[PDB]
Amino acid sequence: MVLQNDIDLLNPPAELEKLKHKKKRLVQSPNSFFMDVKCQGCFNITTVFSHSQTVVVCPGCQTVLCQPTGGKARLTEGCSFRRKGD
Amino acid sequence: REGEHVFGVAHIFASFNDTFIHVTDLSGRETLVRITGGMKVKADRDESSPYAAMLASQDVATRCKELGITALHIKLRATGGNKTKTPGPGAQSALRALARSGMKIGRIEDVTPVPTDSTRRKGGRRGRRL
Amino acid sequence: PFTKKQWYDIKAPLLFTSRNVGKTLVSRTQGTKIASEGLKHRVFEVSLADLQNDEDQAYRKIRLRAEDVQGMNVLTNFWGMDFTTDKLRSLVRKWQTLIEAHVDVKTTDNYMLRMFAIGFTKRRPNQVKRTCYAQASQIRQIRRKMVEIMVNQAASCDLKELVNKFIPEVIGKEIEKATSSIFPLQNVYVRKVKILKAPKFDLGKLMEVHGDY
Amino acid sequence: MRAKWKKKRMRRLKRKRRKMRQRSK
Amino acid sequence: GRMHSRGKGISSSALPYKRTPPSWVKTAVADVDELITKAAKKGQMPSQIGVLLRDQHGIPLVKSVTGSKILRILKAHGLAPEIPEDLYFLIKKAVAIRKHLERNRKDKDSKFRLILVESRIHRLARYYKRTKKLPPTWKYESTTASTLV
Amino acid sequence: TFKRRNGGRNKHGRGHVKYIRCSNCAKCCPKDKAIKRFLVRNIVEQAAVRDVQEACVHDGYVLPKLYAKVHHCVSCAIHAHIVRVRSRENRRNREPPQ
RNA sequence: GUGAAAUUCUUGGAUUUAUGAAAGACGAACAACUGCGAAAGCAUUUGCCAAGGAUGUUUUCAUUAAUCAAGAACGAAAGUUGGGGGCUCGAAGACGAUCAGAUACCGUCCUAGUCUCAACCAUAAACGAUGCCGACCAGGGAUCGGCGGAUGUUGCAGGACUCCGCCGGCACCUUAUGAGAAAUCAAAGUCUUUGGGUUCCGGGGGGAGUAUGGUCGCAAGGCUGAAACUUAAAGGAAUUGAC
Ligand SMILES: [K+]
Ligand SMILES: [Mg+2]
Ligand SMILES: [Mg+2]
Ligand SMILES: [Mg+2]
Ligand SMILES: [Mg+2]
Ligand SMILES: [Mg+2]
Ligand SMILES: [Mg+2]
Ligand SMILES: [Mg+2]
Ligand SMILES: [Mg+2]
Ligand SMILES: [Mg+2]
Ligand SMILES: [Mg+2]
Repeated sequence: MVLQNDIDLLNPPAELEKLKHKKKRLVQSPNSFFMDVKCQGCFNITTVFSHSQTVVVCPGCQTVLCQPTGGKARLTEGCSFRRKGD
Repeated sequence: REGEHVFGVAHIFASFNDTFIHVTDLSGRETLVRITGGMKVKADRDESSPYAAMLASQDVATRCKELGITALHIKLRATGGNKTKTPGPGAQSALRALARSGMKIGRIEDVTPVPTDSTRRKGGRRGRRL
Repeated sequence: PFTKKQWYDIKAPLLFTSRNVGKTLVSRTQGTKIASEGLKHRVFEVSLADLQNDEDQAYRKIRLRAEDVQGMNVLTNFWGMDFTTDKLRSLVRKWQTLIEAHVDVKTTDNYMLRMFAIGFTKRRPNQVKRTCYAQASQIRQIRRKMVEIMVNQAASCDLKELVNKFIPEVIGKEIEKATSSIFPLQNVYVRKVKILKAPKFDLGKLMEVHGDY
Repeated sequence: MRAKWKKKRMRRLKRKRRKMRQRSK
Repeated sequence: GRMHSRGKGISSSALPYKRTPPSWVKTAVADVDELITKAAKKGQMPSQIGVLLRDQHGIPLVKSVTGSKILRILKAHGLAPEIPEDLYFLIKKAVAIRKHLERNRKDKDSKFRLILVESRIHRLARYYKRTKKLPPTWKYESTTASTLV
Repeated sequence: TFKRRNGGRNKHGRGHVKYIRCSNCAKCCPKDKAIKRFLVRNIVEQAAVRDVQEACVHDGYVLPKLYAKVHHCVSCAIHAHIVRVRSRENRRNREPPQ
């Protein structure tokens, strides 16, 4: 790792930017995503933010899904998580 | 009776100037023999010397046999409080002679009065300059 | 030390194993110096190693109180339980967190007493961190747990059971294992107990915890 | 000479001058 | 760094490069507009309306789905608050500080923070006056400020 | 001429630190600047332990320790040989002895 | 109590031992090249009250900013005006001791003060002797706060521990290819190859932070602040000797 003389700033390695700060990447990108949380029962289509801040509910039993924390929302053990993307 | 030990309490108080050997009841409200290092010397500088404590310990050993005091609980202490806390020079000899003068020793503890946070120590902010 | 005075013998409470505790003096009868009133020394420091004949508990200290002088004996009772300076000075180590708690719980016998607990954080078996500290927001929860466990095991029947759970480490172990969800908390037990107030002599309840002498 | 004590001497001189000037207004 | 501190923190958000809303967003502009208007009716505010849209209703960014900012939408609908949100919250914080400091005359640390918050309030008010977002006769009166909030 | 990078004390990121009093002269010294030592010793030494062993009532009595944290001002510490004057290159050596 | 003594206390019981009550001050150990705060500064528990940094964010506004004459908040200790409190320590004062002398260093008793409430003062080696904002330029490990991931143990998802990474902070170690009079500095570097923005401020040593005027203060004092005259050196860093 002599210095950037060996790497190319234009085409940097695709995994080293998976670890840098989002602002400090070559092009700024969010670190979050949106996920459609599926409860144990029906009504499995609700969409929630990864770094959510509001305690979302469900139409059935209000089925508390996530708790807001300092980072990613604390999903419950009973709620299944899969992610939706662009 | 014999063998089974009757216990007194020796409140050794060894400062840098004197050395008190004070034998009391378990309560501490009584007193068997109280002799300082200054009684056994003719100069008020040698009171804290180990040999003065040696003599005083010999005398306490002689006194504490006639009343049946066959063992001692030693509570060694120093000036304590806001002043110096290490025991004085005569703290050890006074103990050692107790061992040598046919006297039994029970538990040994240190009861130097330590403050959680004391008043102002004397000498001033610059300290005792020599 | 005089040709006067009387050699009395103390009697530790029945709760311990050995009742004989040294000997004591008093003025015989001279004038207004009554022997019965003069023997209300009411304080005796013992190690609890002698009262149990086991040497590993020498760090403890028991403060007994002379309640009634009868039959050439003194018939003491519990008045406090403290620590020697050796153990306390040995425990406090650098690169460690010291947690101290205290409560003013009350028993059924109206024996107002104050209890103190002391605890220290424990390093894990695989620990490279050289400090093993805790955050104040955690030591506060530890202190709350200490206080609630103290008031839980207390606020119950007479002090007999309270000292029955003092010579062993029942409060200390319970606090130790009720806080492992926060920190390991090694070396937890009651530092000292201070009797804030005694109800009265009550004239007889003392004989319920003493043998036939 | 320590400058602290020189400052003290200057302060004494200043107060004495002030007193002398207040004497005659 | 911070205007009234020595901090140098850089934590913030990072908007995605893709300006178009994501494909899975199947909400029309009318629904988003009605939701925003209803929220503004319920006494909400643009910052705390955007988060409600982001979390409950799965709208990553209002400017993407509807093509315009929340404040512009409210102003076009005429539901916009008479005072900008940031100035409103600064005034609320200053009012709370003054209410607390009334009974604690020796708390000479909240007096300093009060001076700081009043300076921020005045700077923001001057800016909003320069851009005609406030009446030119507007003035921050400490005694009657609490009546505003 | 700045003899030391830290100024002879251990203060960074704070402005005030309460003092202590030297155990020999009772001179006020900042807590971080004072030379602090922790000495742990037997109450009775090797010449005494032998004579106190048999004098003890029971053999199970372990001999008690004593622990003391002492603080010294620079003058008392130097005069008592707690810390000596070191060479210019050895001054930076913060490694404790052994 | 002292290097040694005396001033002082004491058979009316000094010093010492045990129990208990009261008073005021102080928060040991834990305590760290650790934390917070604009600085001064801040260290027992618990409750309340408002505030704050950093982190997280696919929330919001849209240049709202940086530094700042004038003008303002806060500002250790000592000091001033009154009320309370008044343990310890202790300027002034007294006495003992040492000394050629001792209005000092050493002992003892002590006044203002040390603590607090309502007001004044506005200074410190108030120091990192290093103004604030911004960019870039070597490496390393440790640590504090937050977050992301992995991991396999806990008398118990989470907490404690281990490993990796990101942001923010206090520092530390090695080395110039840098700078510098050098000590030394990873900023005190990117400077005759001289220009990112902005505030304050120095012009040989004394006289002198003095005189006087102005102004704030009850005062002690603070801010602003010369001139005549005198002088060839004063000073910084390092080197070899001498002590
Ligand atoms: K030091
Ligand atoms: Mg933790
Ligand atoms: Mg020098
Ligand atoms: Mg800081
Ligand atoms: Mg300072
Ligand atoms: Mg403490
Ligand atoms: Mg800390
Ligand atoms: Mg100004
Ligand atoms: Mg100045
Ligand atoms: Mg960390
Ligand atoms: Mg000049």
